[PDB]
Amino acid sequence: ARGPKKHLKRLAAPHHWLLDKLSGCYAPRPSAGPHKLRESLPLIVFLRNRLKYALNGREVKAILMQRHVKVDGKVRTDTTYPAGFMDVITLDATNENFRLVYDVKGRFAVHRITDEEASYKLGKVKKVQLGKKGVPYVVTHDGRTIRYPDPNIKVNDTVKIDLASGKITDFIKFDAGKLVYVTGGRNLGRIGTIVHKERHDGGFDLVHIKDSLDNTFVTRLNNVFVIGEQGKPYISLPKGKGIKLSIAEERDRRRAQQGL
Amino acid sequence: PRAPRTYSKTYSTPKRPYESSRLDAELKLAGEFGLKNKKEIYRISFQLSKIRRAARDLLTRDEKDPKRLFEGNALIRRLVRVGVLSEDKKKLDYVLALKVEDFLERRLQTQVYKLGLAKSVHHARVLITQRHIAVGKQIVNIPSFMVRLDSEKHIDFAPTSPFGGARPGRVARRNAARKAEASGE
RNA sequence: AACUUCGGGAUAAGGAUUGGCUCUAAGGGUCGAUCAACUUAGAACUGGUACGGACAAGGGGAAUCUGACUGUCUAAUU
RNA sequence: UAUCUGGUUGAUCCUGCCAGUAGUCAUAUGCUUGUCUCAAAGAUUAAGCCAUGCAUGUCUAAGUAUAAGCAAUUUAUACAGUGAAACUGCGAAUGGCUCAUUAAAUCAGUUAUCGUUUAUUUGAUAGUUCCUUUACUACAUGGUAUAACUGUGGUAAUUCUAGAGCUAAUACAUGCUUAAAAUCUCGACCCUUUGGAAGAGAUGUAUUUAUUAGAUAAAAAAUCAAUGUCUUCGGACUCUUUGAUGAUUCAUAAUAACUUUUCGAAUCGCAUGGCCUUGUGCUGGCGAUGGUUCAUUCAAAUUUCUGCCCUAUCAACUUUCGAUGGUAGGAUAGUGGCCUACCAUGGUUUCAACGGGUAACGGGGAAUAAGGGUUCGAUUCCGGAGAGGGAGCCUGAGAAACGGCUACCACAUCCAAGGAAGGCAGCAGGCGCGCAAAUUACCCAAUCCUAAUUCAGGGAGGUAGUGACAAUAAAUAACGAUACAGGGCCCAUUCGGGUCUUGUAAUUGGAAUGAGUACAAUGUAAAUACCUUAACGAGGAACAAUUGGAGGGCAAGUCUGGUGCCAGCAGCCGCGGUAAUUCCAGCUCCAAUAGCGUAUAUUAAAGUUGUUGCAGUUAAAAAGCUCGUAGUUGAACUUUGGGCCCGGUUGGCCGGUCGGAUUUCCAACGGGGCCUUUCCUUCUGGCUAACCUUGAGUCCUUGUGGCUCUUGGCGAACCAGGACUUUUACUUUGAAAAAAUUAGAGUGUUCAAAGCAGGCGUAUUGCUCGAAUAUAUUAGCAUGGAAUAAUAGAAUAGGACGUUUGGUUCUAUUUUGUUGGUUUCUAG
RNA sequence: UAACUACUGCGAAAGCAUUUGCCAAGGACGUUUUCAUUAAUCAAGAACGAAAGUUAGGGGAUCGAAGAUGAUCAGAUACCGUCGUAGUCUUAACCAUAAACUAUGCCGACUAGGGAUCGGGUGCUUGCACUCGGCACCUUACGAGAAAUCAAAGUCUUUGGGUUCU
RNA sequence: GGAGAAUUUGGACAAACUUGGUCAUUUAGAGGAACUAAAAGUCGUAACAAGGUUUCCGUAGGUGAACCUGCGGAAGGAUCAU
Ligand SMILES: [K+]
Ligand SMILES: [K+]
Ligand SMILES: [Mg+2]
Ligand SMILES: [Mg+2]
Ligand SMILES: [Mg+2]
Ligand SMILES: [Mg+2]
Ligand SMILES: [Mg+2]
Ligand SMILES: [Mg+2]
Ligand SMILES: [Mg+2]
Ligand SMILES: [Mg+2]
Ligand SMILES: [Mg+2]
Ligand SMILES: [Mg+2]
Ligand SMILES: [Mg+2]
Ligand SMILES: [Mg+2]
Ligand SMILES: [Mg+2]
Ligand SMILES: [Mg+2]
Ligand SMILES: [Mg+2]
Ligand SMILES: [Mg+2]
Ligand SMILES: [Mg+2]
Ligand SMILES: [Mg+2]
Ligand SMILES: [Mg+2]
Repeated sequence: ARGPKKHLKRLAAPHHWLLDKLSGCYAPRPSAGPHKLRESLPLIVFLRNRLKYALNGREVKAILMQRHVKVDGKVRTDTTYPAGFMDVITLDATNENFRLVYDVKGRFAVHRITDEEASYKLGKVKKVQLGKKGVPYVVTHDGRTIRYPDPNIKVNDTVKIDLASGKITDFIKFDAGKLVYVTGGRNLGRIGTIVHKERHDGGFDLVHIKDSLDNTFVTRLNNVFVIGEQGKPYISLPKGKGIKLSIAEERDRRRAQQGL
Repeated sequence: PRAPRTYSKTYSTPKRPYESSRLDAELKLAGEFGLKNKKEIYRISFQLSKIRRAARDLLTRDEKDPKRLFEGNALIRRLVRVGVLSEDKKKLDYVLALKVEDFLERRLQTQVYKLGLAKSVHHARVLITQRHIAVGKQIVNIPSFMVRLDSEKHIDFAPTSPFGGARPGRVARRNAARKAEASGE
């Protein structure tokens, strides 16, 4: 329609932001940025809707223009900045550091982390190819170009990133036995060990994933994200740890809390 | 360009409108429970129908099925909570065999009458709309209100209004004034 | 186009093109050589946009009366 | 949430329709209307026409201030604060509206770009610019040319502008800048040496072409183009560098040149520090804007597969002048008949092409709903198209833009008649059209969007007004005691004891109340209204419920008066001609009720469209008869049975505390692997994990409830490799199929429709559960099964397997130094 | 083309009846012959199709639309009566319809007794039985049907063998 | 000493207007000929009984009107019968 769209209607928003239907008509349209639109969480959502610090979209700007909040160690003044998976939101006041990571329902958790952990983030490597003057580089899932990587690093490997420097500290090869975070689909937010990979040339590779309670499931390779070795998560995981209980089993765990 | 606000019809009119056997049996219920309209009866027939439809659709499915186990127990507990379904019957089969009067017996209007308080269903409707009776803390002025079995003890006259306490009304405060000024000079 | 005896109506109606020059292509005969006609189609260029340049050479359509048609007669008013 | 009833007859059983009945986020209309919440609303006809107003502009510490503007109180002879104007930048391509066009088009799901462009965001990324590098060329910083502004003017008239004079830049146009090194060509000089070397030039990036690298299937050396090792010297003769993809001429890097030669910061704020050579020396922080390329994100464009309503009173269509394909070019961001030239004769179609119609924008969805269906979808989300009709186009990353321009056409405005200015299918409003639809209101407070941007702007949007579209809840009375008819049982004397209480009286009592009006709070941008609440506000004549009926279908009167086949009623059957159960009325009664009726459409009823599931002797309907192509359909037959073994899942059996537990066993039901004349793709290195490999045997519940590891192992436990693999249908599981809507869990919105909230504390500086889940095929994708149904195979054997045994045909790996020439042994 | 002539035959139906030749055709039966799914039903498209009717030659006895004509009758250009054109027959072309009817599509399977009869075959004790294939018929109704009725009009709410048409 | 206005050649794109052609959709019309309401009027009496000539089908001719007649069918006939 003549050129790019600047609005987003509240119903056409991502469901996983959990915006109320009545209060509004539009919803905050993510600016262009590191993450894809439907996979992001605008800061205005994070501040106002999720943490309950701001009450309006004016107050979100009041907070952003003080230059408190910083995403991956750099200050941002954009209400609709597209923060996404593995990003570190650091507030100076409070001294709360959070990492955006999916709970099991497939929604961004309020996952508070220690100040040590906030030094780094993981990065799924998307493409690895040779740049100008023969200099090799990798491309992470948040679109960071990193030049001069370890030649062991191939596509689909995760890569630990220093943030301050923005350099590869360490990496994890994609193989059988590695822990995984599923970052899309029905099984968004589940955690589990890789079992084997199905090939399918000129198609979509699939990844069988066991979990701690011995429930297998398959996803597309595009939705998988390596996060460690077996029982050795590089980041801190949220409460649950990507388990997926039945609606029955969930309802039983409410009746423990119901006692009070 | 807002979101649509949803809404729903809460009742269903009967198919054939001058069936004499029905019309008699309806007025039996409007008398016993003191209901304004046939619409109040139709409301409860419609709520029963959705329940029975829900239970039939589960009994088609096998025992030891997730959706049956989950929603079956949820339907049962939801009825047991409001005291429509008794504590003995919790099979699912028993929720099907469940009459219209088994809902009527748990609404405020009748539950006021049955706990003393009024002396008639026709009085209870008045008391409720006149804002006298109150559930635990707050006033309820809706006779339709289904009492939830953990609230039946807590029904009493309000902290506001006469009977319970407070000022002695509007008519008394005029009728006290007229006798007082007549006696005095 | 109507209509039709299915033969017609019909050049229906209605449009476009046409010179000069310089080329190209195709179409044959006789023993790979050799000999030879005009026909047709195309392209470039060119001009006071002319050009079937004089001559030569249908106006057409919608209906009606009437005789079917070609044919014949009042040489000198039909 | 599986239902029927009235109407053909004298009566009957049928066929069969008509009529009834219920629903409709389904329109109109009639009568009627107290309250709370919620709220559609000029789509239908006319994508008809539009007066007026408004709907897009934008500024920070940080492009440009000599406003002859406001300040100033004293940060400044450059400026310095706050700032109209104008230049510059960005935006105005979003939003909102509408549904005219449009039927393989749009659109939906699903692919693709190894087929392309992409402002912006985010992440990377730039010592190589003078060319005589000893003439000049400022880099302590380069050139005019213009606005606003000041004057002088024109014009009837407009967001019209001329002439003259000033002056800025992150505008415009130029233009220096700063480390080594390596490698190549050129080559002075001497020396014919297996000769080598001054010093000369070039080497960023982008642009255009040509060329080159971008290896790889394992082990041997011959023979050297030899003329290069490394001097052990018989010339030991090694080690070399190679990323990604299923796949490339990919990325990337060279080589030779090319270019109306791209970019490589003459820019701006706030901090002011460190070295001393105290000159305005050298060096230096935080970050604004800018910029080449790559990546990213927001997109865009094209694109694969399958899917669309009625029509044969449309059967052939397309191909002159692109139809289908080929080659080359042109054009495009790029692919492609997209276009041009040349050549071929193709392409679609009874499995419905082509044509016509649509009161057709597609989809998510809606209504009705036993199951299956039928009908609707202008309309809140997504996609498309349009801005009176057509075409063209500038600007820009993005437009074939219309609150941009240009033209033609149609319509219409102002004029001093010379000319000028137009586009509500944005908001409101008007006219017209019609059965058919609201205020020329208030506001950026919420939602979010734009900008140079915490501030400005936004008829996007929100708030109220109008509003019986639809939906939720729900007043219009309640309770006494004599009263007055009795009925319940007990005094049963025939008096009736008013016995237990139920009705009816224009009989009398004290209570209760929000509808309304209204302090004041609350609410809100400001209100209004809810919610809360002082004060005030029911006696029945008033605060007074209606709309339709009373023969049947169908619930309710052969009650009174009127009319007399008239007036009128009557969906249908029928009533009415002087006792009208039917008309006009009164009374009484019925039904639904703040609603009820009517009209039209539609769904169910309709097994009266029939797949489920109708009918065809005679009710409507078997072709006059046979042949016949498509279509539909089509006999049986190919590993079956038996013996084993191992984990599973429920009930067990002692659920023993009426609720949950495990041993072996009783089973049932399912699942896998073996063996039985038993494809269980095949081989080629990763790795042999493991457990009949045993260097210390008895670590150890009934020898079937079993180990501390060494030594080739035994690779179906587990990855990429060539090697070739009959082909479908069907079905399982997975994945997918936006949100909203539907079903559905949780949650006392006072209940409810709703909503997505909420709930517990020491309520004094806080803890906590949530915002599930299911369905949605037809198509495509992955996966298990191999019944059913189709399909292929060895019959003139051109058949199968093969360590054979020759010919023949190419392929190239570690070597044989290394390129290269080059015969073999190999190895496929 | 009588009588013979029938609840008999043949043919896809329409239809087909004196004798004998000639020409091809066909069902059924018999078969320890042959091929091996070649089939069933069929939009489109085709062949054949009573009578009447049409065009042009032949023929033209009889009957006979029209018409003439005598009765009847209120009328009677109707029935009845006497004549009579086309027609009735044939050759070459057309036409494409009928109560073209069993008012019953075709193919396949199954469900129940009976005797007659036509064609072929087999056994015989030579006129009877069995058999396949035909035209039908009688009884019952298991079933079916609104009923009349129906051995198919059955095996349909216990609803599905295949397929065309309406 | 390079920008650069009017103007102008050829080109593609191409509105719009004449003009025929074609398809679709509405609509006027003297007069004509039907149909229905429709059952009542006029004239007959064709059908229903052997409906007074059994009825009906196809066809062909006749004609105030129903109808009548020929040829060939059918029974749905007034005969299941020698
Ligand atoms: K003549
Ligand atoms: K009744
Ligand atoms: Mg738009
Ligand atoms: Mg003519
Ligand atoms: Mg002509
Ligand atoms: Mg003449
Ligand atoms: Mg003369
Ligand atoms: Mg090409
Ligand atoms: Mg339309
Ligand atoms: Mg729509
Ligand atoms: Mg429309
Ligand atoms: Mg308009
Ligand atoms: Mg547009
Ligand atoms: Mg335009
Ligand atoms: Mg406009
Ligand atoms: Mg616009
Ligand atoms: Mg029927
Ligand atoms: Mg046919
Ligand atoms: Mg016929
Ligand atoms: Mg008669
Ligand atoms: Mg008769």
